[PDB]
Amino acid sequence: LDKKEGEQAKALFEKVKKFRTHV
Amino acid sequence: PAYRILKPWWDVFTDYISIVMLMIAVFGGTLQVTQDKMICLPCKWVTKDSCNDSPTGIKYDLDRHQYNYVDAVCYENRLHWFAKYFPYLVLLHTLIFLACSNFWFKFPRTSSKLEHFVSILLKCFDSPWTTRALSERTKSRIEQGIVDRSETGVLDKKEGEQAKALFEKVKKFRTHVEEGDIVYRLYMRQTIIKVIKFILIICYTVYYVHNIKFDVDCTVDIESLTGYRTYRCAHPLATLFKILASFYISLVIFYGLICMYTLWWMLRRSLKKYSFESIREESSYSDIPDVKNDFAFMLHLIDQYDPLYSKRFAVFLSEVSENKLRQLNLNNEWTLDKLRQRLTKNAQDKLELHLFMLSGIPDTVFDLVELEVLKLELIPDVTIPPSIAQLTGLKELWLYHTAAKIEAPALAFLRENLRALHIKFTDIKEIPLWIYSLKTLEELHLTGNLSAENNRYIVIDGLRELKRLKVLRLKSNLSKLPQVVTDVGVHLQKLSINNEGTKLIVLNSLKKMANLTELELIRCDLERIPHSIFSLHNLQEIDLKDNNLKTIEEIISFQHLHRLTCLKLWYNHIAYIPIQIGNLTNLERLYLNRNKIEKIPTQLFYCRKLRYLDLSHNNLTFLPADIGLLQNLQNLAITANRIETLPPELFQCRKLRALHLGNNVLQSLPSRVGELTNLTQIELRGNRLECLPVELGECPLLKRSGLVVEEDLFNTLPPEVKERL
Amino acid sequence: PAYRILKPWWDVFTDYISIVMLMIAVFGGTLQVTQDKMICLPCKWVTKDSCNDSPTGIKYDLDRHQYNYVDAVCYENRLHWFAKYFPYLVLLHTLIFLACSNFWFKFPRTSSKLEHFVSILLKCFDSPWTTRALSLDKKEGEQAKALFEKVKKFRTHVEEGDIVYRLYMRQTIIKVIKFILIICYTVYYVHNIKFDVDCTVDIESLTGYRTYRCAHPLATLFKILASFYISLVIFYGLICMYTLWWMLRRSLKKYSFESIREESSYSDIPDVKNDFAFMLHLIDQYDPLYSKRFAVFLSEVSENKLRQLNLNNEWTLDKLRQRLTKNAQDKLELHLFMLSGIPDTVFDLVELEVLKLELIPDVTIPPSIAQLTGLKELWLYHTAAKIEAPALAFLRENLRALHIKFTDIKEIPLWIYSLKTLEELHLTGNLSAENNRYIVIDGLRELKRLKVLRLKSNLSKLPQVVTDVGVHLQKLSINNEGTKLIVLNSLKKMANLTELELIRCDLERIPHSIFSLHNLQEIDLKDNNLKTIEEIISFQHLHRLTCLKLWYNHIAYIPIQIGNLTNLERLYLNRNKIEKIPTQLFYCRKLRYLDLSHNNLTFLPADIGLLQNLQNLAITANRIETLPPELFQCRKLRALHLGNNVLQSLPSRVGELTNLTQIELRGNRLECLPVELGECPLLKRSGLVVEEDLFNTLPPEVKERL
Repeated sequence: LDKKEGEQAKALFEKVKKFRTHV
Repeated sequence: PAYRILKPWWDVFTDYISIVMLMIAVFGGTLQVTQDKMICLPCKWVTKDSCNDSPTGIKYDLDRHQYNYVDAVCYENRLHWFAKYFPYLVLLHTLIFLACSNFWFKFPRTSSKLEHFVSILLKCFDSPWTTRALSERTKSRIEQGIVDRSETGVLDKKEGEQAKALFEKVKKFRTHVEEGDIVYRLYMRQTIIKVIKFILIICYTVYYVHNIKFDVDCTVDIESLTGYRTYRCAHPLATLFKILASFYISLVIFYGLICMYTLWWMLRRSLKKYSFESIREESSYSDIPDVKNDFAFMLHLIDQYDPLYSKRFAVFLSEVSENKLRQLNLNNEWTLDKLRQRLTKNAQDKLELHLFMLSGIPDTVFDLVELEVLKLELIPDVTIPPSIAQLTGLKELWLYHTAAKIEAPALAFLRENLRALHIKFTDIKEIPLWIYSLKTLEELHLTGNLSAENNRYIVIDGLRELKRLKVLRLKSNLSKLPQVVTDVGVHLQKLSINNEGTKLIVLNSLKKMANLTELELIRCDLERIPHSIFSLHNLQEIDLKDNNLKTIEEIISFQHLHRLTCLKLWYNHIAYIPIQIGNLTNLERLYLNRNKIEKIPTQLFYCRKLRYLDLSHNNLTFLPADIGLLQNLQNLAITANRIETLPPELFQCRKLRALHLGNNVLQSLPSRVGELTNLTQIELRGNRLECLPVELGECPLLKRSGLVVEEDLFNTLPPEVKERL
Repeated sequence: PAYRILKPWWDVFTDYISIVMLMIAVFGGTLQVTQDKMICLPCKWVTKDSCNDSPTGIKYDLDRHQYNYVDAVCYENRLHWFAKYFPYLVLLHTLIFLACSNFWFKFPRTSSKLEHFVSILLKCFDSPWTTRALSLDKKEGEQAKALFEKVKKFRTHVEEGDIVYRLYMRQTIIKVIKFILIICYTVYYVHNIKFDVDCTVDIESLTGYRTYRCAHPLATLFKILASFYISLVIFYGLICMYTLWWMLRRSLKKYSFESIREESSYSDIPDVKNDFAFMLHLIDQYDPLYSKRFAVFLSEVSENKLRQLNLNNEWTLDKLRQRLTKNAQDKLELHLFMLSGIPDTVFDLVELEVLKLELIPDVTIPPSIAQLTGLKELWLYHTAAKIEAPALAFLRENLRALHIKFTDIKEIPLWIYSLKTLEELHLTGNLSAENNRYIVIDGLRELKRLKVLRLKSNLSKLPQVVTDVGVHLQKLSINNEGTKLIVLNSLKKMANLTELELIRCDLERIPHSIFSLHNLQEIDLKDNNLKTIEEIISFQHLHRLTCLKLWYNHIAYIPIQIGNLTNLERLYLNRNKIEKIPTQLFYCRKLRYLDLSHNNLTFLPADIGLLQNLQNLAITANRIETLPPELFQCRKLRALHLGNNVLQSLPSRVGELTNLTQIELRGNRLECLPVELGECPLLKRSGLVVEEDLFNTLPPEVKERL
């Protein structure tokens, strides 16, 4: 992950969960 | 930027309606200019009017040219003016609706506030801090929720700085926008004028439809020029213009209905008042502001564009969010390199660190595994995050008027540590009910003023279970000491009361404890020494100072005790020493300072193991030859007493390491004291010595550190003491 | 961009009106080209009253083609002059008004001022420095500084301009002129727009009829367009007149920041009187916020703070402490050698008794000295002297010594007489007779308290301010140039003089006004042109001389009057090429320190053995043969410095003293060295400079033992 894909994927996961919850 | 502030029933429909209205104006206009012919023709059967009341043809016998003239006259001098200028009318109305809907747009007095607002709008769905913020018996002792929710993550000085800048900007931009209501006023004015023009347009245009006709009876006065008086005349475009007028009227009605909705909306609910109530209802953040002006109004307008905006903005504009941000920013800067700047030590060192200027508790401080002492001064919201587990030792913690909110789940750590705890307090209840939960606390310092009632409640519930309490210091008025003190008192080794408001009987405490291996009464308003103090068989130390104590006559029964070893009597009014003190020989310390002592009988010499004596600021003017017997004397002050030149017995001793002479009469120090060789310091001040002895060369420890002199000449020794230095 | 310099009640309206006016020209133009027909037709009635009134048809036997001719003629040389060219009158004036509006843009000598003006305002507006200035990470300093330099150069350039202001006025004026004229013409010529007109052109020879009646088909549209046009123009004119009102009832050639200055952190703003002021008013009209951000940015007070912050962010307390050293009379010596100013962090060093400043411009030392406790000594050298801090009491409680160095005359401040607690002063500098007299009066005349005074200068003559102040003088020193040895009335006035030093001064002979100074107790005469010691005979009759240094001179001869002295604790006979020493030095048995070096002695007398208290003895570079046994007939001889002499070996007996702390043996050509020397407890490689081990027994033993 080169210690950055973790952050990137995690941010996307949080956004997806909030988006999904809203939709 | 209009797109992000696009209004559902204000901009959306209006723009498409306006486009259609313009299109119909253009279509009609083009036709009106070139397709309008108005074909007229004369008629013969004229009775009253209309040329009626009647195959080869007629043969009117008129010139093709003159017919065009007739057409022009009938067109100009007849009715249906509405039809003649219908597309111009439409164009005007269309332009009015278009223009009135866009005054604010591109107009500096309004666009300025919109630009500030929009700048914020474009940051709420950006600056990742926002999305981090959006991620969300008891007895005030439980906070593991916040411990795990923060995930101990960082902002890496990026989200930190971005969010900080946005906090400065949201506060400033709001302060600017919040000053008035121009944006609000314009939208209300615009909404109302749209409705006004709508009503007028419909009334005007539905009435003048009776003007659009298949034909007209043309009765213009031109027969003297063209022969016929009455003409019948056709207007082909009239069919189409009835249709166009109808379509335009319907279009305006649609516009009107929507405009009524928007006017309806702006009146049914207050728009300036606006707060994120829905956020505190759903979210963990109850910290919701409410202002009534253009800022709130503009937020309210976009609330109906997307609720997501409101969620982002609301969590950002919060002091909860800012406080979390600040703690994270603290960690970003206040790292090990900064902590090291303050890693000092004073005495019984234990590697201290005191955090005074911080607005909260850093987490980085618990990376200082090497420290044993942490001092917190005036820091709010102290939870002590449960990441103290990486520390090994923690021998002392100072809660120096900080916060009672210690609720982190790390009592197990603290219960294996904290031999000492210091609590400074100005209030009554900022002292947490945390202390008794610690079991390994041996030493407790309580400083601040509590009433007898407060002493009883705070001590009974906050402290009573400290079975290992050995040292207790109470800097409080203590008009009564709660029974907790006497109960811990039977295991308690040291009890110290140090306050000006102390006025009480402590005899019961002294009797119950019967131990108190160290006893202190400092600034207590005492004149009388409680007689039960002599039941403390293991007293081993007693400090009676800054009292109204004016007598030592009472210390008669000290021999009831064993191993006293120390008696401090400084800053009192004991102006006289009796002959009871000579029966106290099991003493290794005696201090008589500023007590205005006029005389001391030769009694001190009996305590041949005294070794340390302070005789100062007394109107004594005398040194007995006790000094010639106490040959283990290492430290003695003879100052501020106007003693004459020191008697030779001064040097008939062995060490007298600290020779403090001053504010007396001494033309010359007996030179023979220099042969003790154990002098480490000589103070010769305010005594008017003429010269200094030249026999001090015998003592190797009078290098130029211990030579506290006024002259520093009349000698040959200066280079020796300088080289030794 | 241009938007932010557009005028709120001027330009948006001008553009919208210009657009609509052009629309009218376009509509009317097209209309005029294809719809104007002038249907005219003859009449048979009384032509004296234009065919008045005093069913089949009239017939009028004319051909259709012939009628086109009639219409054309009636159109060409009859009525409707205004209507015929109405859309062109509209187009022409509309274009003029529009061109006038945009005249100041894209103009040869306005664009450059405007472009720089806008760029600067935007940079000031969005600069974090402006925000901080409202009350740097080492980069905002550079950014703000660059903007400040650009602003100063921009302002200087614009300062000489009067173009933007004047062109705008000319433009406003011409719009008003054209406005008045267009109304006069457009409003007046409307009586020519008629539907029905009378055509009486003389074409009878071609048509038979002379009088024709005629219908202008667009009379109504031109009346409508003209009325709508006039109203557009009047509105336009209201703004044009407003502009002159605004431009004439407000100076606008000048701009003040008073309404901002009393709200913000700055006070140092000049009254702008040029095109910059005019441009400032225009942005003030758009949005005052830009006037404020600019004003906050442009401030000398702000520049001072910016620079001060740069110093504070570099010269932090750790940076200062790390570089804080001590060399002699320690007192925490902190040196700041290349700073652009003085950081505030230096005043949090409460314990910093010594501060040394050099090469620092504009030093002012803001009064935050109260934060400090000890400031016992201050060195101000080759810096600046603008310290006017209203805090003499703090300074007086401290600054026992001041060391101040100068390169010119006027650089010297007068903070000396104001500190009457001063004990010690050191002055170096460029002097002259009058320049020194004037400054020394102003500087030292009131310091009765002064005890120590040293001057490094080309003085050439001793001032009497010093001799008068000197009545309380403990220590006096002067060097690097000869002065008239004014001793006859100087030493007598000073009279205490317990330490005198004369270095590199043109002294060939010793003055004799020092001979009666029994309280001298210390005297150092070195690097002088003095080549003798003949004067020192009765000089030594004074008790307690305790020190006589005659080194670095040309005194190759020592007399035996030297035996007159019994009280001496230091004697230096260094680099004088002396060829002999008499046994007359021992008389001072308290001597303890004797320097015999760089002479041409070649031998030593039996004087050493008479000084049992000789502790420090230097015998170097004198070509002295094997040292006489008196060398070790003493009790201390802590320092035995031998070198550049001739010694085959040390006598073993000197090593039996055991009080030797160091023996220097360099350049003496020793063949060997005895073992007794290694027995001495303090010669264990303690400074024992030797060329070789010299066949000794315990050199590795003493090396390990140390």
